[PDB]
Amino acid sequence: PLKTQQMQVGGMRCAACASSIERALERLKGVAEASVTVATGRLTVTYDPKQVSEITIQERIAALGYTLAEP
Repeated sequence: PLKTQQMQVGGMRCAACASSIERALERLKGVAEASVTVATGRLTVTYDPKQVSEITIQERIAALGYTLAEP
């Protein structure tokens, strides 16, 4: 099984910087779909909640210079 999830992200907005997050998508294990919004600065991702977790989007935001919020 695999399901959608969406999050706020500190500092991805207003620039092409979202491409440093979304280019890596197609290299990850445990995903199938995702979509940035630069206008507002948010993200949606589809992943397998048993092969992976929010950890398949957390490190890819935290090491890229930003912070994840999934409340």
